[PDB]
Amino acid sequence: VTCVSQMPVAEGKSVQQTVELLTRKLEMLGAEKQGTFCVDCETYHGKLMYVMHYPLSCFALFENGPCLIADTNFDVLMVKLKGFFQSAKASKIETRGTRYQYCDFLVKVGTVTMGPSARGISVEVEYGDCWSLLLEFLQSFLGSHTPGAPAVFGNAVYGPADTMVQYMELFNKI
Amino acid sequence: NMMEYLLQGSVLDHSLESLIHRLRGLCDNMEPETFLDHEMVFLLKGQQASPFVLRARRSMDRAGAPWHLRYLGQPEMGDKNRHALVRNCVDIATSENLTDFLMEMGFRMDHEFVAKGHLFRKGIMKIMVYKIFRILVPGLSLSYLVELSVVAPAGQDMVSDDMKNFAEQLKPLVHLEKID
Amino acid sequence: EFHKQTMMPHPASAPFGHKRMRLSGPQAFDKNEINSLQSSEGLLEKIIKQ
Repeated sequence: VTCVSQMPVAEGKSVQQTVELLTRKLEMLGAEKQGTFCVDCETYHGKLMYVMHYPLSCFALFENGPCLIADTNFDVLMVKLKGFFQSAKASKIETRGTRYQYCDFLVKVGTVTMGPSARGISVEVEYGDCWSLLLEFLQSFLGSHTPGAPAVFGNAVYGPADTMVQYMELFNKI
Repeated sequence: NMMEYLLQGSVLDHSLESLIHRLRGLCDNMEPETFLDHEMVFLLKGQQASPFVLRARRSMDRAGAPWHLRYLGQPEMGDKNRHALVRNCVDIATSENLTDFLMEMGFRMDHEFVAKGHLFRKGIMKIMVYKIFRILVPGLSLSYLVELSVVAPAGQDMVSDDMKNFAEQLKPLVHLEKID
Repeated sequence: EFHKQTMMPHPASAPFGHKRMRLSGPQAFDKNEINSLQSSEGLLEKIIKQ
């Protein structure tokens, strides 16, 4: 299902140039423009906000994925706690970018938010672990990358928004 | 944002048949039904002596449907020449994950009394009825309390006149009332 | 068309919505399913049938 994302291991040049080279390699492999999305990020001292595919959000410091609410359904509750859990610190960096799909797959790269930020990538699959099959895709796409590190021996499971831990880890690495 | 309304009341036990029969054939297509809920009224406070609206009472019916709570507290002033009005909200959460996060966030309970009853599909509004039952986990005013529960944004708020007209129509054994 | 836009919702207690619409929470369905939540009718159906 929702495969775990991967940190931008490849970092040897300009982030813009890196994204350009990644898109060029994707086009050389052969794909189509599957639209563009965004990956929000706002922490509260913990709960990292975000929204993606569609009208639903997540924010959780450390919990078993309590998400079944949309953007407004959670924003209203957040604003209601103006003194209980209102910990809106400095705005966390958030990436975005387009999305492509070779076949039964999807790819999505990130960009910097303030400029000294990362350019991580995200990929998923259509099966339910299939961690071996998805690897060869990136192996043929780029060099040594995609460690994966899924939650093995658990069936969290299916990785619902579990990538947020690695996201916050990369965000703290600044 | 949204708003909240209420037409709280009560009625005797023997006098329910004619009441529910009258209330049924008003705007319902067909096949009236009912539902038994589950009481998980909680409380989220401990820092300002002002509790929140944590009445996480969700039905124990067929699974799949996600549990949720609505905001009902701190009746705000206003409503010039109108009925009861208070800012409300709604937020759905994953099955059993909501109570998990509530217990992880360090909150306490508020009540354990369940109030099952019937539902009735109104028109631009909505009505509900239930009777308090003092029972255990798996199984008491002794009177079916009814009200006109309806949620909507600011808009025009002309629905107050419609609610008053319905209350006028619902004259015999029920009326409207606010709460404070 | 009357039925699909009317059997009562009864999603959780009384949010007064649609079953499929209410089911958006439990699973973040793809844009395809989001579009398939609704559909067209009338001329298109008869044309496809003919």
